[PDB]
Amino acid sequence: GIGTGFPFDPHYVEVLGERMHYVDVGPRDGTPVLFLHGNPTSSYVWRNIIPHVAPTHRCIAPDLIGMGKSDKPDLGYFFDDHVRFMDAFIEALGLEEVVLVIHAWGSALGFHWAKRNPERVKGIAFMEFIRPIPTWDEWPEFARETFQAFRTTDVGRKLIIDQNVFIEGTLPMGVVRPLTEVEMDHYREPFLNPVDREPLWRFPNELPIAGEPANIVALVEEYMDWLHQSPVPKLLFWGTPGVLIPPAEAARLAKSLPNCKAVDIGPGLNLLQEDNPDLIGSEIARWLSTLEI
Ligand SMILES: CN(C)c1ccc2c(-c3cc(C(=O)NCCOCCOCCCCCCCl)ccc3C(=O)O)c3ccc(=[N+](C)C)cc-3oc2c1
Ligand SMILES: [Cl-]
Repeated sequence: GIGTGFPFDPHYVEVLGERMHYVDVGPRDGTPVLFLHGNPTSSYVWRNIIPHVAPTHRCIAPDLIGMGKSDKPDLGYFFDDHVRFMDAFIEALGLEEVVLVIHAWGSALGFHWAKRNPERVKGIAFMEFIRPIPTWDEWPEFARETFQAFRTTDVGRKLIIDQNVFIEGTLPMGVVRPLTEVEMDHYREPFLNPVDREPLWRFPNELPIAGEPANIVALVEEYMDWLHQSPVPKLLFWGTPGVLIPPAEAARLAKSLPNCKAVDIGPGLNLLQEDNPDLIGSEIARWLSTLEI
C-alpha cells in the first residue's frame, strides 16, 4: 500500500534565529529539487514522492516555520512570515538554481519566490495551487461555510486551535482514499498542544478570497500574471473531482500557460500526494530528465 513511514535523516539549519528542519537526499551534484508543503502538512506529505526523484536528483523538503519538526517561535505566522523564513532558508542552503515542486500554500510561497527570482527557477511542478478566488461562489460549495467560519477570531480559533479541526477534519476531507491512523498521527505530531496551532489558523485567514486580504490577493494576482507569460517549464498535476483545480479547469490552464504539461492523477481532491504519490513522483522524475538542468 501507500507508505506510512518517514525514514529521512533529519537536517536542521538556523534561519533568522530559529531552526528549520528539512529532508535532504539524493546526489550532491546537479540542480536540486525543492519541495514546498502547505497547511496543515509538512515534509511528510512528500514522503512517497521523493523516492522516485532522489535516485537522480537532490531533493530538499523543508518544514515551514512553526510546522513539522521546525521550531515554533511566537509569530503571527502570516504569509509574510513564511516568505521571510523561506527566503532565508533557501539562502542558508546556498541554493543557486532549483526546480520547485509545490502544493497549496507551498505553491503561493514557491510561485512568489519564483516570480521574484526567475533566473533561479528551472521548472515548476505544481498541484492544487493558490490563485485568487474572486468571490465566495468560486470556493467549493461543500467547504464554504467552514472556510468562512475559519476566517474569524472566535469560531475559527475555537475550531482550528481549540478543537484541531484542520488536522482532524479538513485534512482527511482533502484526500479521496482513507488515511490510516499512523498517517493521522504523523500529521498530528507537530500540533499536539493547541497553542502551537497558530499557523493552521492564520493560513486560511490569508487565503485570497473575495478580495481579502487585499495584500495577498495582489501578490497572488502578480505571480499568476507572471505564470501566464513566463516560459519557465511547468508540470501541472490534477485529480478528479479536485478542489481548487477541477479537471476541466486544469486542462484549460495547461493549454493557456506557456510550456505546461498537465498530468491526470486519477481520483483526487486537494492533497493529491496522498491519492497517487507513485504517479506524481514518477512523472516528476521523467519530466526532470527533459529539462536543461
Ligand atoms: C472535533 N470537532 C469539533 C470536529 C469538528 C468538525 C469535524 C469535521 C468537519 C470538517 C469540515 C471541514 O473541514 N470542511 C472543510 C473541508 O475542506 C476540504 C477541501 O479542502 C480545502 C482545501 C483548501 C486549500 C487552501 C490552500 Cl490551497 C466540515 C464539517 C465537519 C463536521 O463534521 O462538522 C470532520 C470531517 C471529516 C472527518 N473525517 C473524515 C475523519 C472528521 C471530522 O471531524 C470533525 C471534528
Ligand atoms: Cl488554508
